Amino acid sequence: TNCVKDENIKQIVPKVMELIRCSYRYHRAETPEYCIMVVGVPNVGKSSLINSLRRQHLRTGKAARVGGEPGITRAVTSRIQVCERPLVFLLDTPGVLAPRIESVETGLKLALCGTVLDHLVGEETMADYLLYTLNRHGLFGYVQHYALASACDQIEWVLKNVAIKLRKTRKVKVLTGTGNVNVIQPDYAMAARDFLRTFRSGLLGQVMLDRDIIPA
Amino acid sequence: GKLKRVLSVCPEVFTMHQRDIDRVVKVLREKCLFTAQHITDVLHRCPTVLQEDPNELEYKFQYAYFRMGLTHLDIVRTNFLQYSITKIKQRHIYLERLGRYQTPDKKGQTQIPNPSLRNILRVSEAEFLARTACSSVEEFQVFKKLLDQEEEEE
Amino acid sequence: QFTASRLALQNFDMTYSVQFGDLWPSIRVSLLSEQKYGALVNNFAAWDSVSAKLEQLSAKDFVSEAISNLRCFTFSRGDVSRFPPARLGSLGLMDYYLMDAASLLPVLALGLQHGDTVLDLCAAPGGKTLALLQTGCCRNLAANDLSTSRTGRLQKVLHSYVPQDIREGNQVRVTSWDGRKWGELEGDTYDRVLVDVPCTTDRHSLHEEENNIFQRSRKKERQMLPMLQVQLLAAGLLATKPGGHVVYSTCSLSHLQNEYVVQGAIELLANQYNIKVQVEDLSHFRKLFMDTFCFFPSCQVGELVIPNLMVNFGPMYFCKLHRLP
Amino acid sequence: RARGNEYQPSNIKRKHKHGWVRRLSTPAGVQVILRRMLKGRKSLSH
RNA sequence: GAGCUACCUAAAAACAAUUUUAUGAAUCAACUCGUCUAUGUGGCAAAAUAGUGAGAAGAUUUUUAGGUAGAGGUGAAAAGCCU
RNA sequence: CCGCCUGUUUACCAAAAACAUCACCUCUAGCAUUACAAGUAUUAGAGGCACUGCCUGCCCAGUGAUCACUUGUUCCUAGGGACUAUGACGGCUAAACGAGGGUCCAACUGU
RNA sequence: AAUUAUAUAACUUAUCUAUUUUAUAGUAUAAGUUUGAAAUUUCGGUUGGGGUGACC
Ligand SMILES: Nc1nc2c(ncn2[C@@H]2O[C@H](COP(=O)(O)OP(=O)(O)NP(=O)(O)O)[C@@H](O)[C@H]2O)c(=O)[nH]1
Ligand SMILES: [Mg+2]
Ligand SMILES: [Mg+2]
Ligand SMILES: [Mg+2]
Ligand SMILES: [Mg+2]
Ligand SMILES: [Mg+2]
Ligand SMILES: [Mg+2]
Ligand SMILES: [Mg+2]
Ligand SMILES: [Mg+2]
Ligand SMILES: [Mg+2]
Ligand SMILES: [Mg+2]
Ligand SMILES: [Mg+2]
Ligand SMILES: [Mg+2]
Ligand SMILES: [Mg+2]
Ligand SMILES: [Mg+2]
Ligand SMILES: [Mg+2]
Ligand SMILES: [Mg+2]
Ligand SMILES: [Mg+2]
Ligand SMILES: [Mg+2]
Ligand SMILES: [Mg+2]
Repeated sequence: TNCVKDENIKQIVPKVMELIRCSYRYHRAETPEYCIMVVGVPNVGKSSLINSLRRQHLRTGKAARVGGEPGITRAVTSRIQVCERPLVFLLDTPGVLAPRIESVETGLKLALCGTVLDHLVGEETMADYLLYTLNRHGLFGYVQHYALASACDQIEWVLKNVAIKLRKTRKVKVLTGTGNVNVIQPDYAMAARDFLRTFRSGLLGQVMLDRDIIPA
Repeated sequence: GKLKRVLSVCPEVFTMHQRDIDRVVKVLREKCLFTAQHITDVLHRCPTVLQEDPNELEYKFQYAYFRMGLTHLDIVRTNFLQYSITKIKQRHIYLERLGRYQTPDKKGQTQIPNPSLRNILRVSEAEFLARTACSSVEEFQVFKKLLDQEEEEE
Repeated sequence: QFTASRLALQNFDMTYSVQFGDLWPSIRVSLLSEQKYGALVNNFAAWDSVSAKLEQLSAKDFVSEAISNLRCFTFSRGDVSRFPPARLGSLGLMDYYLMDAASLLPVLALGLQHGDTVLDLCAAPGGKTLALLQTGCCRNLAANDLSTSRTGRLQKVLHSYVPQDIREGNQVRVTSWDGRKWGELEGDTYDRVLVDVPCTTDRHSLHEEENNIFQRSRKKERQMLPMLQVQLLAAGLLATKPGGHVVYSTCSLSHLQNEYVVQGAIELLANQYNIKVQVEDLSHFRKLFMDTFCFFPSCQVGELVIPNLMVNFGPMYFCKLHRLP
Repeated sequence: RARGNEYQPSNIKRKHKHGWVRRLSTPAGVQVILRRMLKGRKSLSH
């Protein structure tokens, strides 16, 4: 389901009802109201899905503080009405990550999509993973969006030019033999942050991070 | 143009005493809270309202507003007032008892979609039962006889 | 917030509607609409008088058409006329008893025969007793009911209709004891047993707020009704003599309370007590009573009387079981 | 802020509000004078 | 009791320099305000002081006289103000 | 993230996301010698709501086809006449602005 | 919520002044009917606190 364009969201509600009927409600069999729960890792659009269904069916409006950085909804929320005809309510939950994320490569994909805060991982390290993945995939969307060169696979090289494109610079202390001197330098950090934002905004192009695993 | 249809439908309006006309208009403004435009529209669309005595129209409107939850705009467009009270009560309850029609709840949401207001009243009895209720004509005749007896007891 | 009637309607919509599907609309309105009453004659001195008077009213005994010892005059199909209030006879006995026609089918179905001993567990003032008494030309009887006040009026009814001499005979015995406990008391004692288990009384539950099984406080009882029904039905099966016939009657339309109860009880008797029950088919009985009653054949066991707008005599679910050994 | 300085003296304001001519304007004001004369006050008004 | 304060009427006054332009725009004094921290806590003070901050040609600030009074007045609504 | 902006508020514990605000929407009133107003519907009062292009409610007699029937509504008694020629909703611009609530990098430092 | 309610508006019969042979006008008032701006007064008891059940 595409939340922003509400692609196929209508299909979810009939499926939700169909599965419930086959299953035995047990204690809640007599209760007419239907309550459902949405749970996932942070920044997967859980809250916006509740709002999207609410507007699509009940056409009322936002019922969740949607935000662009993980951690918006801190805890559980009261039942949110979704559809009057089946009287189905959605229960919002905060994103939860298991402490074990298997290989570190999975974390990079998890960080790339924004599920985990970019601070602890570091945009600079993440920015490299984007270049490797995009180059391996061959989707050279960035070169058109960022007019740097035909192609490149050096993280340092791409960061240098894009900063010039954005006209971003900063003053950074650089250790040298004769002392510590604050010498102006291109703003690499902004390039990583700005580059990362474009990828998740779709400017670079659609990607399949796990393309290698389909053959299995 | 508005007057000619009203004049033709109910010529006695001119002969009718000022009290009768004022009471009918006063009820809508002070007891039904109809908007000024709607009040003029209601008289034009169904001029028979003036013929009806006061304190019976008010019950008729409250039946639509409260029992059926319909808004003021809905009543004017569908011309509920022209239809007789007996016909509305028989059909509306029959639908309600059959589960087709539910009065909107406090939150304003109906679990099961209601049927078109025009379908309930405008269509003929044969078409009404055939489509709205999907029941036999003979059974409806029994219901009308049953409902009347209950009203007499009430 | 919700009244007991509102909750009762809610349960049928979620459960009963699914069971009957497209038939539910007519049944739903039927229950809300006023019930149809059928006058039952008291026989005795007024035996001829009431029959002639009822003919003037244009009421026709559906039993008489079925034949073409109980006769119950009823109004014509689709007739909404109301029978006049019952009045006392010359001898001091009420001329007729107003009751639901379907309520008399369990008695007519039980195949009452002369020289029999009959038990009426949880009979209450349901009218079947009085009707059964009129059938009991030569049949010792017995009445039981858990409550007292409920049973208190039952005696008043007997006083009004049953003559004192007949009541004085041991034939008429009134008691108020637990049905399940009653099974041990008199095992294999009564050839014919009519068991009317307490049910949800859907028609009464919707109309009447008082003593409504769907009240929130009474939640515990409602859930346990199927278990209680099985035990009472099992108690009757224990009490019936070898080769006896028993009829189990349930007012409610519920599939759980009607078909699973009877079949489950038969299984319980077969396993624990090693007893066998022979199923009996009343389809022929249905054919005779089609004019005055409408049934639906979906039920595997039992003959439920669906309330219809043309014939609003429902709901009665009665199944007859014969004790094989 | 700091309270306590509500009194912002103005002779025109003072005499208009609680003056002799102001008091005599209304009978309710004249009865203020009449009571003050009964008590024995040095000054009957401003 | 509206000399405090909310609001209004009338008669008046203040606004440097700089950049935009032609303005409830910008930097920032006079001036208005009162975000933050610290001290104070019978304190200088029954709400201040030291820093730091917001606005500063406008829905601006200020002065003088008058009007609205408690079952009420006023309120860019805090049940805020009315010694 | 929240509010569109400048602005306003609990004097003496909250200056905000709250109030106001332009624009938009709803209701009421056809009028004079003390408010409104020496005014008159493009006006005045009352209240609601950020606006702006775009998706978007229902509502829109039926069948023949500007024409006849079937309906509907009324009467006179089941008959006879008479008459009937997109607006309560969302995404949201989108930018800008903020002694607002959260963050991150850099420099900086006795934190 | 209970009791009232010449704030207003309304209409009805009267009083009353014009008028036409009964009639339609109005009304320094009274008696009603209808709305309610308001005024007045109240917050039973038992359930280890609370909503629901209840019970006296
Ligand atoms: N482009 C795009 N953005 C989407 C889509 N679905 C969700 N988003 C974006 O993802 C965010 C919504 O996820 P959010 O509700 O914040 O995540 P969460 O799972 O509730 N986590 P949290 O605990 O932080 O609230 C918003 O920034 C929203 O615009 C989509 O299909 N497309
Ligand atoms: Mg002082
Ligand atoms: Mg001063
Ligand atoms: Mg002053
Ligand atoms: Mg002010
Ligand atoms: Mg200047
Ligand atoms: Mg201030
Ligand atoms: Mg500044
Ligand atoms: Mg500024
Ligand atoms: Mg300025
Ligand atoms: Mg407030
Ligand atoms: Mg004071
Ligand atoms: Mg703001
Ligand atoms: Mg501001
Ligand atoms: Mg404060
Ligand atoms: Mg401020
Ligand atoms: Mg403060
Ligand atoms: Mg701020
Ligand atoms: Mg650092
Ligand atoms: Mg007192």
